[PDB]
Amino acid sequence: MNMFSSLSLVTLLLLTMPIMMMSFNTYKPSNYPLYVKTAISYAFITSMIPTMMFIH
Amino acid sequence: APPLTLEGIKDRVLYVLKLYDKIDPEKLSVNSHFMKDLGLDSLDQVEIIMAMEDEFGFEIPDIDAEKLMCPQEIVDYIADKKDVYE
Amino acid sequence: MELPDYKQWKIEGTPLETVQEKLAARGLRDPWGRNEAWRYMGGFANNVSFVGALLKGFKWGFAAFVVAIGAEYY
Amino acid sequence: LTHQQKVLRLYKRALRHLESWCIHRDKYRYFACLLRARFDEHKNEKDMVKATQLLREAEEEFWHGQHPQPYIFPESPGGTSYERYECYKVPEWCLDDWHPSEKAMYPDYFAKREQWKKLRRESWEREVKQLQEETPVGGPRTEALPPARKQGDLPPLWWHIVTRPRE
Amino acid sequence: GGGAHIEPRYRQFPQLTRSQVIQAEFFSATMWFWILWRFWHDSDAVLGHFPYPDPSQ
Amino acid sequence: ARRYLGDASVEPDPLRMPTFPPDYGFPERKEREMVATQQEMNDAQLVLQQRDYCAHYLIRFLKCKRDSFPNFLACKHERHDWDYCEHLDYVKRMKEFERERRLLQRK
Amino acid sequence: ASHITKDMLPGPYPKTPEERAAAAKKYNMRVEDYEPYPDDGTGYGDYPKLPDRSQQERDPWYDWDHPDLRLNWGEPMHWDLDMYIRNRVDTSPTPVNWNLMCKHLFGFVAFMLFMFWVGETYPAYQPVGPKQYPYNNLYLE
Amino acid sequence: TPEEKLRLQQLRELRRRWLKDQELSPREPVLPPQRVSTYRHSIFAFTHVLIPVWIIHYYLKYHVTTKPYTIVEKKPRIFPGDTILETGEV
Amino acid sequence: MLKYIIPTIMLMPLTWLSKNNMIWVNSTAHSLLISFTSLLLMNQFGDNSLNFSLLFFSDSLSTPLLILTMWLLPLMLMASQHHLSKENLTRKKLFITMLISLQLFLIMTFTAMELILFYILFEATLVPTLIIITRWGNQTERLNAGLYFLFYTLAGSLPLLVALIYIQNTVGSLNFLMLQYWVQPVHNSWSNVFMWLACMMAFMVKMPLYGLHLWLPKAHVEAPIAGSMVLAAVLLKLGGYGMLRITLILNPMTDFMAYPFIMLSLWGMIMTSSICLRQTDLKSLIAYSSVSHMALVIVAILIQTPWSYMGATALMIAHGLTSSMLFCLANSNYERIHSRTMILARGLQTLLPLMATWWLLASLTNLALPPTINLIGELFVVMSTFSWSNITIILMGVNMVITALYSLYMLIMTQRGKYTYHINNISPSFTRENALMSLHILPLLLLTLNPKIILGPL
Amino acid sequence: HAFFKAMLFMCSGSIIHSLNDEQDIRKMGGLFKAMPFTTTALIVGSLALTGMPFLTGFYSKDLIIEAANTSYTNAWALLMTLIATSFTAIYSTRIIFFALLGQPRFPTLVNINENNPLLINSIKRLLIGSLFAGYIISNNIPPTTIPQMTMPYYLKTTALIVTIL
Amino acid sequence: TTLDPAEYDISSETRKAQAERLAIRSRLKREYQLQYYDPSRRGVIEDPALVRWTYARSANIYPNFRPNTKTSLLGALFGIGPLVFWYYVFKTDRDRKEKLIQEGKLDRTFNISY
Repeated sequence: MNMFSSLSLVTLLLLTMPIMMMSFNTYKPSNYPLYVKTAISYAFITSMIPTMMFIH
Repeated sequence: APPLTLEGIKDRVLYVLKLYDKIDPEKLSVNSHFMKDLGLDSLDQVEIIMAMEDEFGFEIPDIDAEKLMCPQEIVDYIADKKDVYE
Repeated sequence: MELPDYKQWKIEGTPLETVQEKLAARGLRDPWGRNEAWRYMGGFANNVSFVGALLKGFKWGFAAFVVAIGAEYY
Repeated sequence: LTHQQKVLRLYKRALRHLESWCIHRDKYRYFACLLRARFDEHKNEKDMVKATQLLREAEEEFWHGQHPQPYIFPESPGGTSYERYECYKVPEWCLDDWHPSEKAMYPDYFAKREQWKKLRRESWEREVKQLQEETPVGGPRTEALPPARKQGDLPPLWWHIVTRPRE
Repeated sequence: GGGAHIEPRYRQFPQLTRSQVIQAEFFSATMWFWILWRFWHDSDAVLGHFPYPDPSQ
Repeated sequence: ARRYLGDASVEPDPLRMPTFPPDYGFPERKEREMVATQQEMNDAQLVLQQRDYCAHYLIRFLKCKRDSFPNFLACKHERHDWDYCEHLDYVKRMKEFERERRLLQRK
Repeated sequence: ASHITKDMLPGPYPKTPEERAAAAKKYNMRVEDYEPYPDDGTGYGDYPKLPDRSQQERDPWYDWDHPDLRLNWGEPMHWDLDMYIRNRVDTSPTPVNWNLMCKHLFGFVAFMLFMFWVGETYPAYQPVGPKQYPYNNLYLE
Repeated sequence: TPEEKLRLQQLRELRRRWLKDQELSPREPVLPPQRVSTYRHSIFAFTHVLIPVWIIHYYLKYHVTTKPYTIVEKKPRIFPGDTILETGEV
Repeated sequence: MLKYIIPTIMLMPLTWLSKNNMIWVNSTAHSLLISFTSLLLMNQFGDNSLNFSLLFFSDSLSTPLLILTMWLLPLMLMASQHHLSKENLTRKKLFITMLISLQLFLIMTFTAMELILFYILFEATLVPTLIIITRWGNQTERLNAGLYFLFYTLAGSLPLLVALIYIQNTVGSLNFLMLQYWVQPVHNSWSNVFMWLACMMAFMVKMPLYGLHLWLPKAHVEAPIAGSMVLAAVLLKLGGYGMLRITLILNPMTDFMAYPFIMLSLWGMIMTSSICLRQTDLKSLIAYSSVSHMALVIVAILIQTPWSYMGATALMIAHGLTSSMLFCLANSNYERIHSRTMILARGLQTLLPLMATWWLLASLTNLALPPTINLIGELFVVMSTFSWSNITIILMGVNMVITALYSLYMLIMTQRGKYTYHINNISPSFTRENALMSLHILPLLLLTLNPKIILGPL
Repeated sequence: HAFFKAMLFMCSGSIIHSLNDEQDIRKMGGLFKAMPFTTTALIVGSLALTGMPFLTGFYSKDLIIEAANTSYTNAWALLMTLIATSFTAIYSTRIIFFALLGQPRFPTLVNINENNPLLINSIKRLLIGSLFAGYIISNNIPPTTIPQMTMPYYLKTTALIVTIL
Repeated sequence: TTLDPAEYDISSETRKAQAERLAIRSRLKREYQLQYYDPSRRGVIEDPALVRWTYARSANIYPNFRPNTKTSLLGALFGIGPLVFWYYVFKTDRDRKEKLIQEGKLDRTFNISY
């Protein structure tokens, strides 16, 4: 029950990370849309977990 | 992404000579000068590129009329407009 | 490379080009008709149909619709 | 704008605004000589008001029914994606200040840069010498002699001779 | 350019890659199987109606 | 709302009712009313426009939505029976203009 | 720094042929429809003799304009007439001054007379008269 | 037109002549220069999400007992299936 | 101030005392070191009040406003060096010393402990500004503009002396603002109109109404080397704040005649920003932005009762940092094209990519994008004058409309191309050109985290 | 609705690049000029935009026009909402009859290409998510209101025939 | 609707000797292109059509100006004009608003702000 919003703020905090790493903290071999496409790709599945917690 | 060469522009201009039924495949290749068999004043100056008005047809401004008499002079500056051969 | 070699189209079908036959009482006549009939002929009379196009032929229209029903059913 | 080419600039658009109206391809093409038949009425006659009534009544039935949002040939004065290639836009000769270790790349392009400038830096003893002579006082459009009688260099050199390519 | 795996044409109808049509025909079958619960079983209005309630006296 | 008497507590949001507020109620056949338990209707977190008739059948209906958690239908026939609770309620209400057109005529 | 013909003077009848052009070639020989007579509305300090205003207007037409540039991008030599409102001008449309747009909203202005009524589904208009009785007629029994 | 017969044939000897110079890749003239130098899915994925959830939980459990209002959770919304009747289906 | 004035006077026998071209690096080095000491003893607590030392300081307790006054001498020397370095060192030593001599009197101003110490320091300026206007400008209309800068400021400020000396021998003595506990009220009379009016009108001449703004696009249009006193003249305009010190007390009950100052400065607000969209001089474009949303404070001071002093203080240093940088954006990009005509500078945004962000994050503070120091300022003024009368949301709302179309018109004139000319304009915005363009937004968005430092008493 | 046009812009975005630019409803041709996949995706969402026989937003569209059935409205509102539903049908076949029906007419060098799996991964996820959207969402949701569930003779089902005409 | 805009008219032969107005602009363009092309310029051209556009708009309106008309005395219908009207509104509020605030009440119990 304490993890209801504890996993939801993961969604609102993770998207800031491809702006923080855009300020040149040893960036990836470049391909930079792949870094963001995979950044959303794990943010979706975290957000769906408290949606199931609500419908119960 | 698709490039282009200069051997295609020599054929399409030459083909629509043959596509017109007014002109036989017996006129010259690059320079028949369009007066060899002109007529009328109208419809032999703008209609001669009205087939390429549909095909190439990038709005072909008012200067393009009297330069187009020399049928090689058509082929000259199409390469200048659409960023073409080297 | 040089695929539109001339004497290729040479109007034989393309019922759009029977409109040039319609002006025989008017007369123009010859130049020119092979421009709009560039790709009117060929295998381009496929030309997808009526509600069967949005049905896609009603191809799998009832395919597993009756194949699933049904068993047990006691 | 001469009376010879006064109909012609109207003749190009008379069929051009027509093809935006059709739905088939032959619908335009069956109407081709049919639209030409009214244009072929007055063939050869005078240049006065005897024949200006071809044009003085061409305001009606051309401007009346003129192109309800026609086709625009997208690379044109109007129309979408016409002047769109502008994030690049080819800023030619922006290569003045580098503070090199940035002039390391392209060693051959910078080699070829100093070669072409001799035509640019030295043509004023020849091109500007005849330019006071060939232009008498204040005459019309300022193209030079089209070979400049020995070697056209250019006069339009080099901003029209090495201008921006599109991509 | 680099790879000409789909060639340009002169209106000769360049075809498909002979695998795109399989995925194309697969997603007309999944929707006309999905007309199952449209008819079997779902009616126009499963509510019941009134038989004209005039005799209220 | 069938009674127009006073309210003891000053609690708004018309739970201060006679017992339960209908849409109109009752009115003739039956002239009565009634519903579920108001101490349970407030114990159940349920909004207004849900304290009408067929609520007690619905309070047992939607309980099986969680009592059968990973389900697709708790009871689809009871949904047709709660609608049959609703349609019999509503056609009971539809006999207004069957009467009001005629009962306003002369006699 | 140019001081001779820096700008206008208190005109616009100070021998107008001397103005355009000493410099400021608005007119060729003071008959060009842009001779510096156009002080329209004297007594206003705005636009003196002024190689300037009420000249033909409404657009740089923002098209081909192909001597080289001739309109707004490419900067011809002396053609500034009045500006800062010609950043994105237009031209005449296919109709003119048939304001059907106020007539388009006039359809609901007639349907504001349909705002006076209600939209009850049951029953219809019911041509009975005073037998509709939308709320109540008699008592409980 | 007789005038531009001499013109525009030398323009291709100037424009395309420069455009002959313009296409320029001899011996790959990007140096760059100096210097040097699927399955995992192991260190790329674990660094992204798993570390902040350790962080953001720590400012949450140590926070409900400090601030006099935590998360403000609602009630359970329970039907009469605990200690009451049903009672019909009459 | 114990000794902030005492180190900053010691800056002055350091410049001439130095060597050759070291005179730029020696002055800017030590001038940054005061910014620790300026912060150091100040920002203390805090509940009624901090009388500081003596008859020389009330520490600028509830209105800080003074840390911003001390950035600028190490902000203008890095800005002024663009076109100054052709004159003699004997005059280059002068232009640094009078600039410090302008900061000396501003430091004892804003604190000032009194009302008669204020005036003699309120007028102790305008001599070192006028030297920067007349000498060191460009071509003419310096000299009349040197006289329009006087004779508005000085014609108004002399009836202060008639009224401030009148108070000093009427009710005790004005020498302290904390001997202002005994205050008799000021009723409706025919002499008490003029006591209110003469004491007020000398502040209107600096922070302008719609009338008598006629000197403001004169000194800012024709202006020194690279905005060098123009950065100072924007602080000096908001350094006429002392209406906050006076009118809170000292005739507190005259709102009866506020109305010709309200309507003149509330309708003028909606017009004097509208009258700028057809400007052709770029430095005169900004010069009317400084008229408009400075004059919003004049309807925020005369309307009393805070939730306005929350915002009227935050607006004094809202465009203290914004309108400074906009002048610095225009003091740059004039070194390369030698005209201030806004038509001519086109073909840009390709040639200088790194300063595109410096245009936008300037002009995104007038749109003001609520988590900044700007829409925490306006939205307290909006929610204040709503409670005066409801109808004032209309004019102030259309104020928000036109300045949106106004700020972008300065941005979007650089997003064009093909440049047509300009074998010059090569310099790719060097290390100095971005450094003095920074330190503006770097404190501007920083203080939005905890802006409790920027608040009145309140 | 959010699954409709982000599909459909991206569906037609493969077409504009395919002719490299026209974005005109003129000069297009028919459907299958080596365009198997996206024309199949066009006839789903443009059939959803007809008014939902059994498709995605049938549980959003039909339940609202039959929530305006019994109402105290303007009585010119239902004479403006339900008439607009009929106009939504000719939206569908218009892009069919110009881009997906006719004879191939456009200037030559047919440079079409469709086989980039970045696009094929894009559409195949959303089209599957399109169909089974409302049948999961509306099937698993708390009801908050009392439905209508009454629709008598000659007044009930013509909203489909509004779309059929 | 703003405007007609007169895109076709007549000629031939109303004043046929009107030509060589292009000779003005060809003279300017021959002056400009010879000015614009040079190997060492490094800077803009003056082009005083801009100089006469600013200086005849910024200054040279008040040395021009005489108040001989009443269309420059029209400004009392525009300057002091609406400023009269805004005073008329704002003293009807804050007086009608004032009497209701004192005589009788209008606001509720939870009005601490204000």
